[PDB]
Amino acid sequence: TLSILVAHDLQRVIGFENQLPWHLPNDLKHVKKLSTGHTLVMGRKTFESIGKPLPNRRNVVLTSDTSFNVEGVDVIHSIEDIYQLPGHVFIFGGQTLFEEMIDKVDDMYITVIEGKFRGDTFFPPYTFEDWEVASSVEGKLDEKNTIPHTFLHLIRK
Ligand SMILES: NC(=O)c1ccc[n+]([C@@H]2O[C@H](COP(=O)([O-])OP(=O)(O)OC[C@H]3O[C@@H](n4cnc5c(N)ncnc54)[C@H](OP(=O)(O)O)[C@@H]3O)[C@@H](O)[C@H]2O)c1
Ligand SMILES: CCOc1ccc(Br)cc1-c1cc2nc(N)nc(N)c2cc1C
Repeated sequence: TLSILVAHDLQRVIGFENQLPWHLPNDLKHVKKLSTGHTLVMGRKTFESIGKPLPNRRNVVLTSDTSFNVEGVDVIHSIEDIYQLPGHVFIFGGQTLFEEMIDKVDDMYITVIEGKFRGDTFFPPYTFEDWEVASSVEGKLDEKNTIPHTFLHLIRK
């Protein structure tokens, strides 16, 4: 299975200055739950943003840099390499990866951040005409998690 995993706001902002615009611990828990024991494919910038591979899953980085050889990370140099990766593969970002893969993935696990943030990077437009809502779950709010959010699982029609 090939899936997108993304958090985007009401206007599809995903990033600002190479980091997330929001602090939302519950989204990171969501990411952990979905992708632990599976595979993440990310662009070079996204990788450099996190700074180290995420534990307990396969981390794959897409880059043109032939000098890229980082401990605990597998490197790929083509989109076509994604299709040779075994198991459940999550396209993990950033904007460039999402743009390249939205037409190719089986489904999407989206966290809709129900606010409007300043962004410099965006998830591409999509329409529910093309995507069935497999589930929609409101995120629980508390002292640590104060931005309303909804976890959507969309499956291509
Ligand atoms: N909210 C979210 O769900 C989420 C998730 C992840 C990231 N983000 C945000 O997204 C933003 C980063 O997105 P971005 O588009 O600037 O960067 P990115 O997608 O993370 O990385 C772009 C880099 O990926 C490599 N790449 C992409 N496609 C390639 C291809 N076909 N062949 C070879 N290399 C390829 C290139 O690396 P080289 O230049 O080294 O060749 C390219 O410069 C940040 O703000 C980050 O915080 C948000
Ligand atoms: C690039 C900035 O994003 C982060 C920085 C630190 C940590 Br720790 C996780 C993220 C992060 C959260 C994310 N959340 C969702 N729902 N989806 C993603 N594809 C995603 C990707 C990253 C990389």
